[PDB]
Amino acid sequence: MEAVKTDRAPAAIGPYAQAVKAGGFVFVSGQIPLAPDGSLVEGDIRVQTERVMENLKAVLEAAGSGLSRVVQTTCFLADMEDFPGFNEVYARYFTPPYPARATVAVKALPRGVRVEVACVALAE
Amino acid sequence: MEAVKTDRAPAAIGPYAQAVKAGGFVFVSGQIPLAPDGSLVEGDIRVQTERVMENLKAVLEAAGSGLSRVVQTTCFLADMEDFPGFNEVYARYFTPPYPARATVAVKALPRGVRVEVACVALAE
Amino acid sequence: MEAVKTDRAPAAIGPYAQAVKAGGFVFVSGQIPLAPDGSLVEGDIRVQTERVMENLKAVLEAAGSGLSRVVQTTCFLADMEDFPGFNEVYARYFTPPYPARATVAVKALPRGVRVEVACVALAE
Repeated sequence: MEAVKTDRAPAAIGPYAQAVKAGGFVFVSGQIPLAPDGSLVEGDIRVQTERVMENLKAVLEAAGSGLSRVVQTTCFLADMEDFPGFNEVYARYFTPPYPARATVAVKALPRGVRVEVACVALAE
Repeated sequence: MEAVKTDRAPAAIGPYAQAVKAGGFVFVSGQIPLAPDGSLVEGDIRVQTERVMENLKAVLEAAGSGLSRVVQTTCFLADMEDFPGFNEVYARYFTPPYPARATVAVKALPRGVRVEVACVALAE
Repeated sequence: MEAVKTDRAPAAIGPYAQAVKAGGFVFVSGQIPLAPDGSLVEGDIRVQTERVMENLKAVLEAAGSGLSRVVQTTCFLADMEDFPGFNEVYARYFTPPYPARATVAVKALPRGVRVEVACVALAE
């Protein structure tokens, strides 16, 4: 069990790690639209989702894994209306065999953001 | 890694797999009230939860696993008033040792459905 | 695959187990502010979050692990405003390397509660 640390994604300031390596898997914390320097990337679903995706990418690689190794993702949206644009961008970063997915619209997300994505992947 | 593909459950049309086998586990995508052909199955929770259950059964089986091997489920409902009905049907398909569970009411689910359930089971 | 059972945490009355030991991990059910006897602990986030933590703790120990072995947690809040209080009490129980975390605000939780935390830990 070892924490994943990288300045390529938003720093984990608080009681959590960007990701954890354990038992053969990598557990990545929910990711939101924040550039590495903490700033809040704003825009429609497409813009925010892209930032979310890059963070995942950064966290996974830093852990010696990657997007192609993600087996499960949990996607929370602020509004189901935003699904299409979210899916279109989501489609860009994942590859066959795609990960198992669960998507739901929640009441609200950290910092009024529109999308948060957490996932689990295989390590190496 | 291996994507699970069965026609006895809604086909995964998009950037995801009905489920993926990896690290000794099976990660099943959130299942909703849809018959294998893709059609919406309407009705109260019981009718919908039964469809979701059948879908899980089909996917898990195709992965060379099953309902008795499920260790965790993430249950999302569109309204907590529906828990009683949901739980009733749910108890039919699971067996001791029962899966660990987390249940919540969310703002909205895919295609206006009222129940979505994702799970993790042991591969055989 | 083995279910975890303990009196130091709300008994699992239903189709689920407080936790399941499988494939090297411990899958813990979503815990809410219920004292072991089944009564509801009421108050602000701090008071309820604390019961939840104590619950998680009792279950993980009964499983053969602990709060220090937790790699992932899914935290559901009823109101996002409650986050700070929840985070302040969350930080008391977890230790570096902290778990991967995903936090979101949902429409409602079991029994009108304001916090539900589920997690996955390494078995010892």
